[PDB]
Amino acid sequence: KREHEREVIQKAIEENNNFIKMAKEKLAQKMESNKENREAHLAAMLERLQEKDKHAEEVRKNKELKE
Amino acid sequence: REIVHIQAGQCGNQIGAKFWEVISDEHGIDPTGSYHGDSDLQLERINVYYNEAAGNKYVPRAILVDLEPGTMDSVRSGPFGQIFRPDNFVFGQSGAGNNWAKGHYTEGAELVDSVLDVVRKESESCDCLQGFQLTHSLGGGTGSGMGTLLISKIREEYPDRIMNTFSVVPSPKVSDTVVEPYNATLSVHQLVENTDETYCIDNEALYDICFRTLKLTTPTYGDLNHLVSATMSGVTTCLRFPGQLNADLRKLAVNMVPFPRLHFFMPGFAPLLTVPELTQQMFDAKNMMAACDPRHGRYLTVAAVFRGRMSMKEVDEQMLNVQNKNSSYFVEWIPNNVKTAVCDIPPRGLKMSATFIGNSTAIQELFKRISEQFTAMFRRKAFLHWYTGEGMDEMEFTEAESNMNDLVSEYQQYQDATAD
Amino acid sequence: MRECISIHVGQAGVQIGNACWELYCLEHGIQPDGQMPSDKTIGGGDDSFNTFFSETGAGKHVPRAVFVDLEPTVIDEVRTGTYRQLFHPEQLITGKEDAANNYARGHYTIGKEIIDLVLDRIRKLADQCTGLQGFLVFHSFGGGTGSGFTSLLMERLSVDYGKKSKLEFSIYPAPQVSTAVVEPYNSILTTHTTLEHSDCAFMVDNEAIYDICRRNLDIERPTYTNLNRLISQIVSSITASLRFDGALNVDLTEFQTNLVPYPRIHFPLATYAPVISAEKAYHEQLSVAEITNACFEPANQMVKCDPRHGKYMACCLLYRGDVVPKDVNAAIATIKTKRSIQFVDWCPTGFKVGINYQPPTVVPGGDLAKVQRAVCMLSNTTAIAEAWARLDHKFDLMYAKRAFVHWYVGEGMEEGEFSEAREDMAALEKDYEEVGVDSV
Ligand SMILES: Nc1nc2c(ncn2[C@@H]2O[C@H](COP(=O)(O)OP(=O)(O)OP(=O)(O)O)[C@@H](O)[C@H]2O)c(=O)[nH]1
Ligand SMILES: Nc1nc2c(ncn2[C@@H]2O[C@H](COP(=O)(O)OP(=O)(O)OP(=O)(O)O)[C@@H](O)[C@H]2O)c(=O)[nH]1
Ligand SMILES: Nc1nc(NCc2ccc3c(c2)OCO3)cc(-c2cccc3[nH]ccc23)n1
Ligand SMILES: [Ca+2]
Ligand SMILES: [Mg+2]
Ligand SMILES: [Mg+2]
Repeated sequence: KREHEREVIQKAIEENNNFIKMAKEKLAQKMESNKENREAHLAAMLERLQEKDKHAEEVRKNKELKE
Repeated sequence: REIVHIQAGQCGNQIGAKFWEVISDEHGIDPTGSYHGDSDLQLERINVYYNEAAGNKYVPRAILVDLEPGTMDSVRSGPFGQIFRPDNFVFGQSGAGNNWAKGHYTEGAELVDSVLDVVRKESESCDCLQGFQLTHSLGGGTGSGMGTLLISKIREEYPDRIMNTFSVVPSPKVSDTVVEPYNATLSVHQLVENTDETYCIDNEALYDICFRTLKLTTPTYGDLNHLVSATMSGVTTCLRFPGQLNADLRKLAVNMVPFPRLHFFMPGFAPLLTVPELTQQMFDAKNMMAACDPRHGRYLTVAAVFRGRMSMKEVDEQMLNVQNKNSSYFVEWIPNNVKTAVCDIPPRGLKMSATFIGNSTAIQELFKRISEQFTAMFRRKAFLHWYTGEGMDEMEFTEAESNMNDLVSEYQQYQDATAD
Repeated sequence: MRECISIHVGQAGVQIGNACWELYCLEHGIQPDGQMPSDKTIGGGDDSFNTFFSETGAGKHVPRAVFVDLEPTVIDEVRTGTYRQLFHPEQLITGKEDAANNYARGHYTIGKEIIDLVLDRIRKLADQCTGLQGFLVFHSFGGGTGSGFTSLLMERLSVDYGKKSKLEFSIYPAPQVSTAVVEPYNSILTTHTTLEHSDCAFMVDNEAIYDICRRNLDIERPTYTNLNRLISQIVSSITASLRFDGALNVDLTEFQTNLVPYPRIHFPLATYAPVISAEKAYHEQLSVAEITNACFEPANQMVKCDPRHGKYMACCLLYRGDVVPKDVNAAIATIKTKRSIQFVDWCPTGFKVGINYQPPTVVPGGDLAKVQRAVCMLSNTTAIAEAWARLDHKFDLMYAKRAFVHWYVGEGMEEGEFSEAREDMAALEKDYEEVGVDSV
């Protein structure tokens, strides 16, 4: 009976720690994935605007080499 | 918190000045910038649009831009012309001659950097900038082309701030300048991609209001701008006076824009009383500032703003009544899509008024009209040399036309969608 | 000991917090400067009110509370208002820019910038406790901060304080005072993410409170102030067993044992009586029987649903004031002989009863009458699942078109989070169906 009592209290400790562990790892995975997605959204927007500035330069370089 | 205001070109500067006159009057700010009002409600959110200078002077947070000098003179001599910061005037000499390519690619590109320097100095000292509003027309050369250039450059430096425009759409009834549909299509092509919110202010509708309803036989620019200034005052009321509501431009945008491209709004105003009469009139086609029948489409979202002292119970009951009796005009798959604000402070010269903001698929009628005029010229390549001489390809015209046709098709798609 | 820490999140949470702490001060005789002349143990003690208030050597009685918002204007009103001296400045925490009604900004983009400071201030409060019992968390479902930041905070609290109990008071959206189209999205996202981190949650439907204020207090157009004063009366009924002593008093934790048969089934229905105006309370003394009867009238519920078309799993009665057991027993006998009260077959039908003798209080200038006796019923009924159904349907209508979803994706969320949350709600509705079937 005494050994069973020790197994019960150890199982309770183990389950509390496992719940803490799994919530910590789930949170960390989410908070990384969200950062990566947002930065990729902003990088695509900036890249589209820089491609626009490049096209405006080719236009002015077209008008100069017309004359 | 802080909003930065920009006005570009002749039209943009005239309506900008009227806007600043009307709201300066509402806040009790005189042309010298001193407060002489009668009520603490006037200053509590004053910083949204005004800076504080030494001596408790209030200076508009406003930047004034044109390629044509002299509009600066007319503003400076206007009644409130001394109120503006002198260093905030940025004007060239050349003009743009109603040529979008001059505004966007050549003359305007040279000046844009000096415009951005003033923008940056104003922005750096904001406690917490919410974003930007621009006033311009789409039918000229400076406001359309250089304004959309400014929009693109601002987005590069403040990609996480809100960008809002009040954009005046051309009509043959007010200007006979023949190249206007080209300039409007080219600007709209930019706007679909780079703004969060665009109020379509249509010179067609303003003319028809001045002629038929107000009985003005020969409407001047002053009469059109009186309507525009009353509308713009109405739509900034909820940010400007203390009052039940705790919002910023982003939360408003989040409430009004269900799809990123469909962000072109139809404004209205009433009267041109009782709460039922105001409510009936604000939903009438004849009170809209865009020449569109809302009964030819469906509402994605609506905001209604009432001004004056009245019963809130009665306002609630009437808004529910209009929704119940006009249910077919509201899409069934966005529940609770009609929002209401009440401000106790009436506009000057009225006891009661209503301002309307609609996101309706009937706006396609506006885009169709412009599109027709565009095609009429593009099929004969008329006047195209004005633009190719600045370095532009035909291909850019083809793409702009195609994008506006796509916008139309998308509005039709969401008009036809159902729930089952 | 047995202390409790209160956390008030976003506008609705903060303003409800204001109403609750004002009422607690009136119930215990604490002045706005924090002095309590009746308390003769200076600088400490283990009186029942010390579960909610600590004491300084200078005789000030200080709420065990944190207020959090991502913009400053609501909490600035607390900093300048009547009760500004009650709170230490480190308890009032604000950022500069709000979540704009967007769950994603409150959980990630803006929320990530302030979470560590909030947790450290909470740690400061926890270190002053000699036997901390757990947390009380006040927030809306519909706002960006009340939904997303609360989710984030609950996850971090489970990490830092393990299985330590956490209770919610949750404001469920209604169109009559709602301000955003996207409130159904936020409601499902937060409910999914918090479900494993909360032991018990009391939902308050704004439509039910609005109706009750109009019908019973004759207020034509109720404000937030009216609603929050009534809510605070219900909160006070629930926490009164923690804050006062007495021989017929029954601990709330002991009710939680009875209210929660499975971890996911943890959402009680609250009903409060009497809500009556001064003009009507005059010459009309309400008996134990009248108020106990009113607890089974659906018009008095905090959430719109029909318990007559579900089954009970628990039923608790919390009385306060001039109330003796004999009258309780006679009233219960009558109600059992007269009403549609059907239990599941795996659960006993006895009602659990508590009595606290300290009488109810009202705020000066209020619309509620002072009464000699009041009652709050807490029932675990399957009918509450109707509120989930209403919210899920609105979610489906918009999500089929992806309306407004781009606002969330632009802050870094994925569509997979939308569909995972919606599936978890579907399984919850199924659980509530399964618990009401008979055994075999
Ligand atoms: N409603 C209204 N429309 C105006 C006003 N002023 C000009 N417009 C319209 O603006 C269009 C022409 O654009 P402008 O503003 O004159 O062009 P711009 O920005 O000044 O550019 P440039 O004149 O080429 O240097 C015409 O269709 C006019 O009808 C005004 O005060 N009110
Ligand atoms: N009962 C009650 N509900 C409120 C109160 N204030 C706001 N609400 C409700 O809460 C919802 C809006 O959420 P808020 O608390 O205002 O938003 P928030 O947490 O500040 O989030 P953001 O402002 O978007 O950052 C709406 O359904 C309102 O009806 C209040 O004082 N009492
Ligand atoms: N989208 C949107 N809506 C507006 N008013 C309607 C509304 C009122 C109360 C609401 C609501 C919407 O949503 C919930 O509560 C104004 C604006 C605006 C645009 C440009 C410049 C501006 N300066 C101040 C305002 C503003 N933009
Ligand atoms: Ca003491
Ligand atoms: Mg000009
Ligand atoms: Mg808020």
